[PDB]
Amino acid sequence: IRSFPGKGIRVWGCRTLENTDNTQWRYLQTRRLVSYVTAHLTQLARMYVFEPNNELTWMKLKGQSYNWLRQLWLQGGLYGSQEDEAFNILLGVNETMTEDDVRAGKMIMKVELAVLFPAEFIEISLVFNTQTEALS
Amino acid sequence: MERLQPGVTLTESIITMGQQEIPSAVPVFIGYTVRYPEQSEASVRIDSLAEYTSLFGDDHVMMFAVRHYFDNGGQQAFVLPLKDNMPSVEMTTAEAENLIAALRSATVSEAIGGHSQITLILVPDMARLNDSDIVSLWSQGWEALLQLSQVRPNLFVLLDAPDNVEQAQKCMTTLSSDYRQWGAAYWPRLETTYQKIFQGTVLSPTAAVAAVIQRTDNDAGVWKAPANIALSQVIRPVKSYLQGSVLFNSSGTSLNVIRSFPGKGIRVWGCRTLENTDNTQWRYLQTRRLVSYVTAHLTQLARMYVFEPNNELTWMKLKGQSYNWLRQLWLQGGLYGSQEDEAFNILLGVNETMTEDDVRAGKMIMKVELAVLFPAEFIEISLVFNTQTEALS
Amino acid sequence: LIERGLAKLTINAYKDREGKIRAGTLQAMYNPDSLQLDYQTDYQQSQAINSEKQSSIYVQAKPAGLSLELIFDATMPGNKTPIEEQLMQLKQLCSVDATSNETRFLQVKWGKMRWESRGYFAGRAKSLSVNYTLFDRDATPLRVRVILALVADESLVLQETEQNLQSPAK
Amino acid sequence: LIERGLAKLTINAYKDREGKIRAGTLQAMYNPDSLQLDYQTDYQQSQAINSEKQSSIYVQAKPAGLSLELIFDATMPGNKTPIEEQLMQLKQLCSVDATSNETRFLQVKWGKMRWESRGYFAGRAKSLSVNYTLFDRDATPLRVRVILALVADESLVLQETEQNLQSPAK
Amino acid sequence: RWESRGYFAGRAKSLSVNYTLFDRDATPLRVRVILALVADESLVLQETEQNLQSPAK
Amino acid sequence: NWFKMPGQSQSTNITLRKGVFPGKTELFDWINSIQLNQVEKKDITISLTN
Amino acid sequence: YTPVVSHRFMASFIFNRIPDPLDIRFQRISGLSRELQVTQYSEGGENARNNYLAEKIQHGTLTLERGVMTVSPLTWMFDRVLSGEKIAYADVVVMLLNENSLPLSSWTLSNALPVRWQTSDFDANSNAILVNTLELRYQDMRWLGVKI
Amino acid sequence: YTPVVSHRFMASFIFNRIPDPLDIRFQRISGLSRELQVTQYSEGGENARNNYLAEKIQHGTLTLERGVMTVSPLTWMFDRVLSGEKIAYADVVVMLLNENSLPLSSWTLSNALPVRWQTSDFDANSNAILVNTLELRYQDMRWLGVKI
Amino acid sequence: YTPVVSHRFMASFIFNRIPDPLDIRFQRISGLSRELQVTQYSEGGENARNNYLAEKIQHGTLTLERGVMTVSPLTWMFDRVLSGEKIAYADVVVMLLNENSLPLSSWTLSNALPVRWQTSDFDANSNAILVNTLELRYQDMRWLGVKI
Amino acid sequence: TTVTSYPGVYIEELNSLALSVSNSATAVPVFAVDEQNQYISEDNAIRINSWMDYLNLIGNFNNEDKLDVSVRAYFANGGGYCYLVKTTSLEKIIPTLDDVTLLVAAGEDIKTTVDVLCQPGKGLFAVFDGPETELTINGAEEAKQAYTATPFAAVYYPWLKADWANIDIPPSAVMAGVYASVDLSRGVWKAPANVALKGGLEPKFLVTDELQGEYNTGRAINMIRNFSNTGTTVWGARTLEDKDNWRYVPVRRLFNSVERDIKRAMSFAMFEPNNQPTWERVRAAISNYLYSLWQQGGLAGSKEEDAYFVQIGKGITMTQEQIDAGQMIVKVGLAAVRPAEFIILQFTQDVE
Repeated sequence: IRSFPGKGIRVWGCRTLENTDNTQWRYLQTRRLVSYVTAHLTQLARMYVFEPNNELTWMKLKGQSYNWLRQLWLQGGLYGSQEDEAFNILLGVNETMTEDDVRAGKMIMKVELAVLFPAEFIEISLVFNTQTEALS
Repeated sequence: MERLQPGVTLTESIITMGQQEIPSAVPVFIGYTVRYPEQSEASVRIDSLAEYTSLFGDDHVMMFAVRHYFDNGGQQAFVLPLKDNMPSVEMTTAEAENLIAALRSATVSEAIGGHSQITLILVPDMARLNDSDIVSLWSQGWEALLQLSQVRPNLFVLLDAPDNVEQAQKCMTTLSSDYRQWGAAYWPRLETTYQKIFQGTVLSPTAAVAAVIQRTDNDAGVWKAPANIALSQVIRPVKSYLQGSVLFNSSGTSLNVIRSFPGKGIRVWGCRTLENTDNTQWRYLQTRRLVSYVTAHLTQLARMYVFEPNNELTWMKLKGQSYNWLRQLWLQGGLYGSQEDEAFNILLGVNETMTEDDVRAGKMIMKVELAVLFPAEFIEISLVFNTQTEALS
Repeated sequence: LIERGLAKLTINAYKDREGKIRAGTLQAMYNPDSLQLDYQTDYQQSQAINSEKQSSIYVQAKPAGLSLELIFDATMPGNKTPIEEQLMQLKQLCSVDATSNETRFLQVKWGKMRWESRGYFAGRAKSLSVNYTLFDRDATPLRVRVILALVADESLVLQETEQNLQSPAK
Repeated sequence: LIERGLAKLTINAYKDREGKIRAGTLQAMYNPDSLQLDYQTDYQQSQAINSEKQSSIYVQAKPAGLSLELIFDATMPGNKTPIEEQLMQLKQLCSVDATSNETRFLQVKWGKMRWESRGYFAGRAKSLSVNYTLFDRDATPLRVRVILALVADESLVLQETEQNLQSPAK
Repeated sequence: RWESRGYFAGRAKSLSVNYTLFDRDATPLRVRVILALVADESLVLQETEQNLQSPAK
Repeated sequence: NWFKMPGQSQSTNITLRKGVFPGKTELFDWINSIQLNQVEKKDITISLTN
Repeated sequence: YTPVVSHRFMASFIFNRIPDPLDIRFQRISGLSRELQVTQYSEGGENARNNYLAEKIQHGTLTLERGVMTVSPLTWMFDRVLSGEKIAYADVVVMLLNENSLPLSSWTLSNALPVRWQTSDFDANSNAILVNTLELRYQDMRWLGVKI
Repeated sequence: YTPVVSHRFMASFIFNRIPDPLDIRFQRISGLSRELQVTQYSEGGENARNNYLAEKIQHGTLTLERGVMTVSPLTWMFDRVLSGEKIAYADVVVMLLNENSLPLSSWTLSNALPVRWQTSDFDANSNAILVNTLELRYQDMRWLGVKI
Repeated sequence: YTPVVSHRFMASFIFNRIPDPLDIRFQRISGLSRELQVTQYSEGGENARNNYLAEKIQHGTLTLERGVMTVSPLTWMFDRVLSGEKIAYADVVVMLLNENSLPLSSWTLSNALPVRWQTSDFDANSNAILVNTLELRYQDMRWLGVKI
Repeated sequence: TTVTSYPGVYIEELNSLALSVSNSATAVPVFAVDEQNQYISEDNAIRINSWMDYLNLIGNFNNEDKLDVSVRAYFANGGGYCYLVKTTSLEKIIPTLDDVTLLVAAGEDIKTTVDVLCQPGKGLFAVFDGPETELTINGAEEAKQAYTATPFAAVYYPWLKADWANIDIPPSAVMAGVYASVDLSRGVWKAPANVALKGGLEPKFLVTDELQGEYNTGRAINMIRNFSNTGTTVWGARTLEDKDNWRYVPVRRLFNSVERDIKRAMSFAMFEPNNQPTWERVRAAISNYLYSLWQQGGLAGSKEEDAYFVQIGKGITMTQEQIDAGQMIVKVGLAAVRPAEFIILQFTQDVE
């Protein structure tokens, strides 16, 4: 927590306790975003527990969660230039689950999602460029 | 100034400029470097000088050609280094043969012919033998270079002319290669503004012309001639302009000259290939580069349906896609026609170009004819007096 | 390129011309559809008894004028900020500042839109036109169509140093 | 929230600017559809022979202007108050008060509509435009479309204390 | 030819940019400028049109 | 000039008739096999014999 | 569940809170539509999805025709308002009917103003019933019951 | 490959992220169109080929009618918004169906605002089902699956 | 000589100079019209014969519908441009066919911008193929071959 | 896999499964498996229906194994269910296995097996790899004769490299995906060259055109190489034999895709009374298969009588001594399409 003159007392740093061996939950906002999309996909997946587990109720789950993750992506939340670069979900009977996991009564949804970086270091370079003025 | 804590810490490392990626004009610099550290590839792509100096050493003649190429406006380039030793301050005749024998070698011919992105080649190290070389040694280097531009379709060679005027006229006449239209020679060596303003370093001219070939490709296309455009970091041609007025020959082989206009800068003056005009069609540099631009963009259309059934259907998909592209090049001011049947014509049928056995052998024969334009290098004023035809109102 | 999200219009009011004191911000609910910038220059034509040469002299370059419209809403289920809160925030930018006895200096900016080589549009509000429609039966307005009209008042210490790089002394 | 009922437009005429004497009220039959508030500020651009800096000074902030239309009716079976009674009540608010030799000060208010941080719109009537249509054959009018145009005249003891909370002495 | 000149020599009297259709990065993708010029021609050109129209000799 | 060309091929529906038999139920389980969009399409060969 | 048929209906009128049970026989009734008016607002960089803003609700217009019959308190109401005497309101209760002549759902149409009244044309050449295409504009509609 | 038929479909509604599985029986659904608006700009000496400039995308309007049934959470939603109580959004999932009642493709219609609601007319002279032509405006459409 | 029939045709697309040979099966194609716009100028004492002044050429709009099939590189192109991702051009080659499946004449439609895309409506009451009425605006047309 | 106790939602993570979509086609690659692999038993052929079913078998993915990077590049491109057979028992299991249309040398040497396995009577078309070292114009006679000259095999030289793998990726992995992705899209008769490679696959060695001019003649070696316009792509459609009957793989692969679908189209004729009404029921079961193949553009020609012919009958093709031996001899002919390998472009300068 730093004291800037003229600018107040400020929080300086958004880091979790972490030893970075290729870790993905390095910043505080990445851990809180990925736990925000678990706790709002469980609220969508709770709505049709005890449903017939056919091919119909997966397309109502693959459709409602794709429509919410795109709604989070179009708020500037998921680091993508197109929607197939930001996130992806898969639910099919030959993609995520086996034939026994349907018999056991479980759905397996595989949500992958990209996140953003917080811009904590800034590096100025200061190069001189009368080389390329190129005689008008 | 705390460099590990989060904040704004300025660095000395130079990051790259946003490249524009001009596809049809990109050079190689094949020369001796001092470092040679790259161990993965054959010929590597550089973007800036500060990237080059970390990657190929410092203080050599090939660096000042790259440094002058990035000043005139070029933005991407390849460097294929020669693996031998860097020469002395002056080139001995025992060592100058070691360069031209390395230019005929397949070690540098496979790196150019395998990469298929380069559209023109150049040696900035040929002007290193301009002092104490001894005339035919220059022609032995040009015949090596023009042969090197035959390994694959789209290649051109910008090449240095000797500064001595008697040596230039002899190497123009006694060249005698059958591939002369792929080259172009720019005569005087430029005295750039790099040290050793008082004694500026004398430099090859072709490193600056490859940037203005790339610069006129960005805006006015390949069909525009690269002459009459200003050069950035040069003080003067080291030879006078009036001394080289015998280098241009309208009937023989003409050599491009670099002129100094007062108030208007140092300019390239002349867009001619090495050519002896016996009804030749590849006389100007822009005609050779336009017709090789429409081969290397019709092969990209004809590659898309190799291994297709070779019936009457897949010819009309080839006669339609190439007619639609050549018309798109004609409506940019590229092909000299008042109507589209005057500019170009293509034919593909089974009774027009190919025989019945060439379908059985599995080949298509497309016949593309195309007209080109002329560069307006001479202008003739007539000045006639015309109160004869005022005709009493 | 990096991300995909809406940049929204923000109007920052400053008490001074240079941009040092801050008076408050206002982010737009929905962005304007169109932005119209109008420039104008006055030329007077020189009259002379002797000659008939057509030569018009330069008198003055009138400042730029940006004209944007906004809409504010509270009917929809997505938005819950009331329009009394936002229209009080907007009129406090087109307002006579009691510190300096003038109006405040606005800086409209959004995204990568350069307003002819400035990241912001520095200027003050020349007009403002609220058009309330569709009230609730509690008489809270649920739709408001503001039309802003600004005129360019740029800082002087910025314009002092553009003249020096264009025509230097040495 | 608490209840569900129409808030209706009321115009209270005061004889003085501060709002202490009352001159009479008028509640609207049907509310206006739309309310248009128009602000305006005058800026003069400084001309100078030496420099070419674009800098427009501040001259005056013109007062606000509210423009609403009303309708009065007696055709329908629900309403029975005659329009001669209501148009006499409305013209007595846009009227030269014989006590103060000026017009009267109106305060338009309805519901939770803040007119940019005031619960009322204090100002006097600048125009008034009655458009009688659809008379009975007794020549009693049964439809009347008034267009009011007000201009803002706010109290001075309110505006004295907004300057002190914005720029205090200590 | 702009009535016997290859160019239209003059200065800009007005200019009216009308931005429409921004990206959501707020980069504009369509702009409709309206230029209004007024003719300011050179004087050494107009000095010699009078001499060929009404010569001294 | 009265040009005549044959155009579109017209549809074919054949009608083949059979008495019912006490155990054999063969034509019904073909008209019962159809759910919404597809049947198991077969091919018919008719041939005059010895 | 299972849908209902559209040829059992009765419509009774309420003249100044006095019901009118003589006039329930009608040939057809227009079917009651209401619509929320919508202003589309396109904005800014969002040029890939629309954005619709709600507005006031626009109720339909109720037409209902019957064969011309003996004069009734319904006909004396339309003749009173369309001869310029009195502009009065009348509430309409339109209900579906069951098989046992019980109502399924009813629409109450408060303060319906009688707008127009049109008979069919006479013609000597064809045989048809003279009908009374009479059309009235309501200002609110309150659906009531089961099976809407 | 081979085309599909257009008489197996179901449409389910999502009222505030709570699904509505009671209201999947519909007579017809309008078919989903979207259109890129185009401003043609003709210019200069190019008077032999057009030049079209893209603009915002204009989504269609989804109409869907059903026989009138017992009152349901779909009907309580339209009646709530078209009586001026609450302007609320509802997401629609329209899917094709296979022979085994599996979905081929589904269209998710995010934030669809219920615009209008119209019943068929009563008439004593003809026998037909009372239908509910109810039409709602969506602001985005995200196609999902195989066989679009 | 003798005329040709209008029920053999194929249309192939060119996505960024990469041909698309999966999508040649179409139900119908709109037929290609172009029109020279004409300004009539009547003048002076010449009031017995018209005088037409030429103007720019106005090309038609190409509509083409197909049964809805498995998702293809054609469908991924329209979905990419009508979801606001990328405004890209696609060249269309529409050709007639002979009896031996040889092309008679072909129309190359350079830089055709995909404008709209509309499916047929679902309805439970009638049996028909779901079609994809998809319509795209081209900016030049270069007829090529024999028998135009 | 987590055990389930309470009815609800479980938020358990599983990093980097590298998940691919399940695909359905008709091309079934027998994958040769090196003997040092542990999750295979010999004299057994396990079946892999999707990438999740292989990943269920091995547990977790590592880029060291020559098989693990092989089946990822297969399911990234074409998919379809594949049979993982160990090499030392591959000669017993492939004649056992039905649904075998192409035998993939994953990263192993099968040249001794294909000589006894691939026969004219069978229905296989093996594919194996070129050398993993660089080969030049000078070594064109040495590595060309390292393979046999059977017309039932194709060789792809440049081994692949990908960003997700460490060992080089053998090209018969991806070329079984390409054979299964092209047969679904363009049919069997189109050449499996001139198609892109998905999954981020890149060739190890750059190939020139003057290098490929020597490996296309005789015992041809097809090659993949990247171009400026599209990226990496397959650039060969020649089998090993250089006679005009079986020179191109689309000819050999169509005749192999015909026979596997004729012999299941008229498999009803087994143990039927061998007289004349069995024969015309056989010639009609073939003829409206070949007509349905004719209309899709699979055969060359313009009529149905230049396209194919089915001729059976007593004395036409079978003798009387062939009747009481229990033999029905059927003669069927086809006329497939040949691809256009070369396109030459003649550049006149003077337009008439």
